[PDB]
Amino acid sequence: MFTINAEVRKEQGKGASRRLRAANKFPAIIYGGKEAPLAIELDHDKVMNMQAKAEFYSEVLTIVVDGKEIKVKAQDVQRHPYKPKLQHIDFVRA
Amino acid sequence: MKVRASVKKLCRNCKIVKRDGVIRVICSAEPKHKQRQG
Amino acid sequence: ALNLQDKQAIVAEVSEVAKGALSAVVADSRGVTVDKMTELRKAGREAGVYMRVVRNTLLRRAVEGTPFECLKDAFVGPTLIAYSMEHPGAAARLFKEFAKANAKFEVKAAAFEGELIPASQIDRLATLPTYEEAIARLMATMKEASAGKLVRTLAAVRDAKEAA
Amino acid sequence: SRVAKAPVVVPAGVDVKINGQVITIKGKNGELTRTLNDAVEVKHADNTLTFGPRDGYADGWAQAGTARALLNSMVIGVTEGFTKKLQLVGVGYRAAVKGNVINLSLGFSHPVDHQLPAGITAECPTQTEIVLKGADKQVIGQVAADLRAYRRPEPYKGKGVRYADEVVRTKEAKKK
Amino acid sequence: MLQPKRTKFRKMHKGRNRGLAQGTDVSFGSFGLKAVGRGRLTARQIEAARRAMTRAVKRQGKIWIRVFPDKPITEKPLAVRMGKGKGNVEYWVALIQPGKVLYEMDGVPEELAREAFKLAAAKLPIKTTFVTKTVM
Amino acid sequence: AKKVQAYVKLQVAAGMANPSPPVGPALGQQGVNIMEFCKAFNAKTDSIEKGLPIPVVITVYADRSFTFVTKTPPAAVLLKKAAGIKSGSGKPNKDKVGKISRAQLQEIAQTKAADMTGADIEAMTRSIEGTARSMGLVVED
RNA sequence: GAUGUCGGCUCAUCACAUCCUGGGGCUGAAGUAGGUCCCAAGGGUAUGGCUGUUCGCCAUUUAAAGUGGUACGCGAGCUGG
RNA sequence: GUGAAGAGGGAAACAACCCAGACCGCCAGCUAAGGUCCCAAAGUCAUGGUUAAGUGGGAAACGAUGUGGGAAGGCCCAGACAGCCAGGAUGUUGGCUUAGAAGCAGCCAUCAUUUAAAGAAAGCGUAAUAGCUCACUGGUCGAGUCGGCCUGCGCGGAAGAU
Repeated sequence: MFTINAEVRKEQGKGASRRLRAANKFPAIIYGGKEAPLAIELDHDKVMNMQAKAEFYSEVLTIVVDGKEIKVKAQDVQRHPYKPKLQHIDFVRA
Repeated sequence: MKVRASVKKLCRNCKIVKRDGVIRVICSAEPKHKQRQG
Repeated sequence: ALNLQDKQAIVAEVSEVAKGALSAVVADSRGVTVDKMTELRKAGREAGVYMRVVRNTLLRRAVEGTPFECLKDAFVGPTLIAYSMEHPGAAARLFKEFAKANAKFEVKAAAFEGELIPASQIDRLATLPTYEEAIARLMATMKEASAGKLVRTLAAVRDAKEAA
Repeated sequence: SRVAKAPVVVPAGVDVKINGQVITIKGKNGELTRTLNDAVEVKHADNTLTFGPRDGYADGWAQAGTARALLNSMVIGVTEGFTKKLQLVGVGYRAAVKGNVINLSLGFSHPVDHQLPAGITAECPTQTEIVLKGADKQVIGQVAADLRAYRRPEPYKGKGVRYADEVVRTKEAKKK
Repeated sequence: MLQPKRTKFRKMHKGRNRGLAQGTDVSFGSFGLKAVGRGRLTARQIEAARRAMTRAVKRQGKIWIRVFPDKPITEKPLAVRMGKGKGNVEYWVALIQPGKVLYEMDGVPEELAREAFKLAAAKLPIKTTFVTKTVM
Repeated sequence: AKKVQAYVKLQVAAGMANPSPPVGPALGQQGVNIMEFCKAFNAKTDSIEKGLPIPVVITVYADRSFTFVTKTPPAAVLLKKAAGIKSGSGKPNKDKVGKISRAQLQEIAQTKAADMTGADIEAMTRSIEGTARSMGLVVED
């Protein structure tokens, strides 16, 4: 029953997505439910050492972006190919 | 001592301390497993 | 406040169980010797006397968030505390069975239902009458301050003879 | 360092003085004693000096427990000193005092003239056991340290001058 | 070595691949041992690592293996000509790819499995890292 | 290090408290003298039986002088006697030589109430159970 | 347009990961003797035989019988089996 | 692509590298890769982070109480954690074995008990019976400490013919 934050982001391109990974930020998305795929950025280290808890996935998520919280549950993970930091997470609205 | 590196813990007062750049396990009643390096 | 079962569980239970006791005896630890207290909970359960060994670190805050027995002299340093809610003379008699194995003169001061009692005056209990007459000899302020303190001076010949 | 942040355990009747990274212990009893501790941060207070973190040759508090320890060390030095009961195990080796000089050997019939600096003296009840006298915690062991540095004790059965930490530690041979 | 029961392959190439095999995540457990660089493992090592980790744990759940050999690799004799022809088959290889996860557990208590995998990493030719899933 | 502990335990038959071999080394190390320990041991009522090991535990202070507490018979002697046996099972929990009844253990426990510290009459039974089990007695009424 | 080989000898020399004494740790080293063992290039570091042979086999020396290199050291050095 | 069929600049340099594509002349200037204490043109750069090892500026596995930073976390002034001191207990010198074999000589019971206390014991030990440290308890003790993880740096691994 974990608490994270995010900032608003929209990217399609090679130059933009790399300029997150260069600097230790990465993207994720909250699909279905009442609303469209919402693209967000997260931090590398907020999920690695700010947390080493099974609750992120086993329990509901408070996710703050522009004062919004909708309740969310986790979906499949994409991981970096050269470090144990997070390359991308997918999410479904709950 | 033995010439081995990678220091191990073998008793309660393994303090493990680096003297002039080689790490020795400490012994005070049991130097039967004291090392030189790590 | 709380983080443990062995230390923090014992700040809210040291001077409240003994503000709760009819007699208590507040003595010096690491000078009565810890062993001797274990081979004397032999006789101690066959009297109804409870004994805890307790640090000045649990006593230094028994005064705030929690009430205390109006004593602070025997709270400083290492501390044993022996105490009963049944037959008040027994907490102190138990404190004389100590000299066989180490030494009985280890009392600093005492508390009785809340009133400070000095160590010269509390051996009147450790004689061990019937409980009732032990209560008659000493109380907290409800009677001992009122009528007992004149007995104390006219009977300076012995401690057993001083009464409440 | 938890111990950089101590009561320093020096009374006010020992007026200890600051001199940059050079610290000098002064007051009643003993002799004039000192300590050298570099790469530290020093507040003076008055005589219970407060030690904190620095990077220069320290890693961050590396010396700050040290300085605190060493100032009290010097203070215990002037008020009474430290231990001094020095001893040897084996025969022929000597530890026997004759005046200014303490006579010892590797096994042999001639000594190696181990001699004391000023402000420390010694004498001996028996030719194995030594009682050392003076007014600093550094010096009584410092003369003790050079005294064991000509014949060392021997790992199984001691054969030489034994003080503080020593070479004879003993070890088992059977069980199983 | 490690080996399967039947085969369809017999004299495969050295096996250089452009980049990745997409298994970088934790998916078989909730934690694992991450590759964090590319190389060879000679089938013998896989056996050793699984063998090693069970001697530490004594099986207190289930073990997941995410490595298998696939290509046979030839060698020639150390004395004569190399380059001209293709010698006998010498060893079978698992190709480990970068960031690819090697070994996983979940049924085993995590701090014991982590110790089991650190020990098992000393049998490895290059550096690895403990990975925790933290996600679905 | 301290080379001399407090409250050192000993359990010896009345006829073996003066010769050294039954005792081993330990009394000699704790600064106490075997003839003196034999007199101090002599002093209690139930410390007169030969061949029956009676527990006595002595505390020694810092100068090697010692003062002494004398105690009632052990459970090991009363369980061996009460089960009809004279010899244990060897290894217990595999081999058994008798049984001891629960009511016998609380009467035994009363003979032990000066060497036992347990709260209920049950506590005292509970400690001495495992004494019986070591000698191959099944604890059941 | 190749620097001329083996084995032995002449003549050596340099790398120390030291054959050895020297300072020092350990031992499942009681003491002693050993095994173990770091530090350290300064110095000393043997000879006949049969065979075109290294190695071989045999005898011996010294407290001792080293490690490694040199267009398979050195033929604008020797022999030339 | 470059050399081959290209000068110069930088690199201990070359026939191929990094920058670029030598018309020539110009005591002119800029920028590139590359540099900026002296060799040598420009920063002993300002601001923060970390190592005491000539690591830097030669490289791996790896290991540990070598060390720091960082957020999350157990303990967290109601008093810690490790350690040094002290108790190290009751049945239990249990059963077998034995001089004693008492957690620690061997093997089985590997538990229970008053509990603010002590594992039928983690480590040691005159070679073994002894004795000893040890948490927890109570001294010392009044502020940080350690496990996970991300991360900077250290360590030994890292010894050769001028």
